[PDB]
Amino acid sequence: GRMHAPGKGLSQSALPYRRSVPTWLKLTSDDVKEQIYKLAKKGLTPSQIGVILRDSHGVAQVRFVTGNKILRILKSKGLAPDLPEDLYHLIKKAVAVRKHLERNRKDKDAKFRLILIESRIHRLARYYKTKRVLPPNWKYESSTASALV
Amino acid sequence: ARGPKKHLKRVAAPKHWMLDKLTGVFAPRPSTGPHKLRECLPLIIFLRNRLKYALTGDEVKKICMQRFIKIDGKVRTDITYPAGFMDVISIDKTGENFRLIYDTKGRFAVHRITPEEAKYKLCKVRKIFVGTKGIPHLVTHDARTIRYPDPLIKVNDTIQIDLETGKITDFIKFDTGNLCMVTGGANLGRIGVITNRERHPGSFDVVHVKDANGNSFATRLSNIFVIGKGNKPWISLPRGKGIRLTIAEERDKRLAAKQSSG
Amino acid sequence: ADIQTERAYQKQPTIFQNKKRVLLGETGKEKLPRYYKNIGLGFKTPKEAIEGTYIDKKCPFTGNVSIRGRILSGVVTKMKMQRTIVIRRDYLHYIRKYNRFEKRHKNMSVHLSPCFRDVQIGDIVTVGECRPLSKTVRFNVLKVTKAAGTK
Amino acid sequence: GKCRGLRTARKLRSHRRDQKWHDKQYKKAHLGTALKANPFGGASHAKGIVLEKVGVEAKQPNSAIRKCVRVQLIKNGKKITAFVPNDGCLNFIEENDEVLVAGFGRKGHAVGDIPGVRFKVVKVANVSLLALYKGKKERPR
Amino acid sequence: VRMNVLADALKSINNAEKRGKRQVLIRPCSKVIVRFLTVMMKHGYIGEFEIIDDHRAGKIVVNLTGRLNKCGVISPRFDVQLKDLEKWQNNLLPSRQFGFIVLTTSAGIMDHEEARRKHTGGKILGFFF
RNA sequence: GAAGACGGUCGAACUUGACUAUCUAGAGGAAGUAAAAGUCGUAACAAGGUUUCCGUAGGUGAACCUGCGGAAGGAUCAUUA
RNA sequence: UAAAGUUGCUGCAGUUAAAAAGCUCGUAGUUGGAUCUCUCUCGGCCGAAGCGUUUACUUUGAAAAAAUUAGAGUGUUCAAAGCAGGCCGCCUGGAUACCGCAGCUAGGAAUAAUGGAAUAGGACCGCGGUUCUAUUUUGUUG
RNA sequence: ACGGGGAAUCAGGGUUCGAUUCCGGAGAGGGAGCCUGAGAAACGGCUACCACAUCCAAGGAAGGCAGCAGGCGCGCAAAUU
Repeated sequence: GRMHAPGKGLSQSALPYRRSVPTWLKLTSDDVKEQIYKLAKKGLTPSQIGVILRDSHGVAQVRFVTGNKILRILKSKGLAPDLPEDLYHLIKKAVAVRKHLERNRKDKDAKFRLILIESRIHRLARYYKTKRVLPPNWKYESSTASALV
Repeated sequence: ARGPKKHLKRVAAPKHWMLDKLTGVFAPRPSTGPHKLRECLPLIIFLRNRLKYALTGDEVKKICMQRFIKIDGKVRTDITYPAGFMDVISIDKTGENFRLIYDTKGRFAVHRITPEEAKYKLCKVRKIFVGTKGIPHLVTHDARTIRYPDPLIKVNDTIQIDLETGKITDFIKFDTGNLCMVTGGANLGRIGVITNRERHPGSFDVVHVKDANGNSFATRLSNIFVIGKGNKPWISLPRGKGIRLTIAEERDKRLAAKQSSG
Repeated sequence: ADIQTERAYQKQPTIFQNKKRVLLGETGKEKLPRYYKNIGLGFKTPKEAIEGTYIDKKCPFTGNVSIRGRILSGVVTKMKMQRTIVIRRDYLHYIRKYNRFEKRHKNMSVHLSPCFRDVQIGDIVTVGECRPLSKTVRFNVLKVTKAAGTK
Repeated sequence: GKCRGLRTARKLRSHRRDQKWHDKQYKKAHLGTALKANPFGGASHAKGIVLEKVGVEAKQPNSAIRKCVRVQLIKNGKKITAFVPNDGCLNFIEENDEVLVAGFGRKGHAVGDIPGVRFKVVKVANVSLLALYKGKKERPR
Repeated sequence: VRMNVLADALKSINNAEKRGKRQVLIRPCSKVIVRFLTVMMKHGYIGEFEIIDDHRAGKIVVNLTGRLNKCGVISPRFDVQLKDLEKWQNNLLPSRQFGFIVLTTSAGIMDHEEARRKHTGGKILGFFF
């Protein structure tokens, strides 16, 4: 179930058994990489890049075509964000709820949700510091959270 | 506490003396000497408990004070004198000589030797050092200091010394293929040929030994006492030739001996 | 990089540094002979010990100590003492009734010679037993292994 | 449920050690408060001086008068009421004499219909109550 | 969360045998699960099984011969010495005539009789009878 | 080279200051515990005759009563386009 | 102490019998998914030499006092015991096992673990370019 | 609470005990300080203080049974100068 909710959902993608490039894909690996670079230059996260490639151009999985994941490709050329995208979005949500709570001090549900969001941020940041994705002294603070977003 | 102890409780005595618990509270505390307290045999134990020449310690005292007992060619009047491995006990009045050799069960056997073999003994050397104007020295398991030894004699080798003159006659190097005896531990009393030595720097070395019947055992290097060059011994072995029998074969031999002899 | 930072002169007691020299054959500080030894058990002398200049009478390589006894290991946890560090040794102790183990640890204050520079908190260090060097110190760092999570 | 891990020995041991204090017998035998409150002080028997004879009424379901003696122990000076077991045995006891008193058989608990009495007289004047009862011995003069 | 996939596999097999079914679907599969099933099948308790290969973690469909009374896991996997094996068999097995304790030893995963034949102790995985 | 305060050391002791936990003395006050239809006087158990109980507040000549919120362990598993 | 599966590791119980915290985060603790099958010297099967990624196991091999306990033998008149006992001077015994954990040693690598290349800051090759040279030479030392 | 060897049921696991004859430690009424000696902070050695206590002609002198026996005391609880 969810880490911070009582829900137990089964919604997630079901990757097909075949790991091959589809027959309809006339796009070679290098064109896919170039489109990935262009989409990243437009200011899009790897999730958005994958969504656009799956939706408009038609790419079942970038890994099955280019052999590398989108974030790995971005890091290889060097276009990746300094901090990971999921951590960045969690920090963004924390900043949003903290800004809301300033003018809504009576919103005691917002305070609880902010506590849950910051717990998620701390867990993810600890994991990233374990794998050296973040500097060992990387700390999240309320007064500095909007400085990272 | 407060200086050395002078008594030995009978139950704290070495188990290879085969002392019984109902005789007394005390065991003969062996005097200081060339052999350690736990791996020696006091003269009273040999003269009374083994040879049965005396019934009490007073009779052992009478025998010893009659200057009848010679250990390594020297008359010893101390009844608790520690006699140990390879020590020669010569009783001239009765004309028999014994050599203290471990039996295969880890105990000093009553091993009678000819008077020709009572004129020498084998001594494992413990250290070699140079002192007093570049004069090499040699310390044995018998606490004997022999000056001017052969330069080829190194530690863990065993020399042969004549008892009358106290000088080195021959020596055996410590090497694979040489016959050896185990003087301590579980395999104490066993005789076999050295097959392999494992060196553990900073710790104890391990020597692997194989019997005549192919049984292989191991012990620490300090417990190895090489007897002869190759597989032949330089001294006479006890009734058992260093072979340790399993309890099954021991029982089988005992039953066969009971059957044959009536 | 002064070595004489104490009230008494610091020097290796074995090395004599007052030998007569030759004027026409000397231009600048020629050499100061360095005393070092190789400790046993296959431990290689670090380069910084052989070509260094530090004076450490408790150094296993350039000092008066002899390594003998237990060879242990641990992870560095504190480096707030002069030439001495605190290492932690973790182990599992068996409880027979429950057939299970419990985590336990012991901190050992060990001497770290200046031949081991840039040792970090979390590194695995191999220590050797020596004579009492202080009230609590009985081991000397013999080899420093960089942690897997290092640069 | 209980924890089942290879490294849970400390948790299991500490939980058992803490839960043992919720055992009545364990707490009684290890807290030491029941020991200081015990007039005998951990002893099986004690000697006391008979202060007076008292008759305690039996508990409600049955009616009788239980012949007891109030005794003061010599070791600690504590006051004790002890049952004199057999019949006529109260006549073998005189005021202000030494008696050997034991427990009543339930380890500090009252026994039977006698209320609040957990001690019984074994010997009086250094002769057993049974020898006096059976006539094997007479009271010393 | 799901830990000890072997426990789930054995519980599913036991539950399907209680219900009287002829086949049970086990997921996720694992090497230890396959070895335990092979030890079971060599003794005639479980019969043939097929490993379905999905590209993440296999599933196994196990035919069920009605011969199995109980299969269980032992958690944690206690280290068992050859001298403590008899106590484990007395604790776990219905009798000395039938029933097996499955150990994992450096010689592989096998039952207690084979582990005594090969003179190996190991870690207890489970049992079946 | 044979007695005795003194740059001193180890240091039992000894009075004086706080007034230290295992120990004891009095009329006390509050409470608990053992069977006792103890001088008009019933809270609960049935809808116990005001349904019971929980938390929290008052008040009482006693069980107790009352207000607020809650529970059914209720005396309703149900009440109709 | 057993009975007490009424202290439950084996092995208890927690709706109503005693009992799950009002609720949710959370650090330590505990637990954790699949997945890897002229490197080396005397004579064309040998000691040395091992960073195999340290380990945890498992199985050995040493070292672990005696007495006690288990246990072998031995008619104390039997037994508890003891370490002792015959044959018209000789034969023997005075064993063995176990001795937790932690240290020491040795196969195969199932199974908590630990993952050695990811800004490549990753074996092997030709360059010795100022240096130590079988602790520089190899007719009477240059 | 001296520690250990070890002791009290056998299902398996455990729970209790170990002052006690073997090993190690400590102490000799309580502390402290020493001489001799290889070895003692020794007490069947010494020197003090503290607590007890013996003879005295009242000046002084002499003490240390948790050694074997024996007494008293304490006790539910343990032997022959």
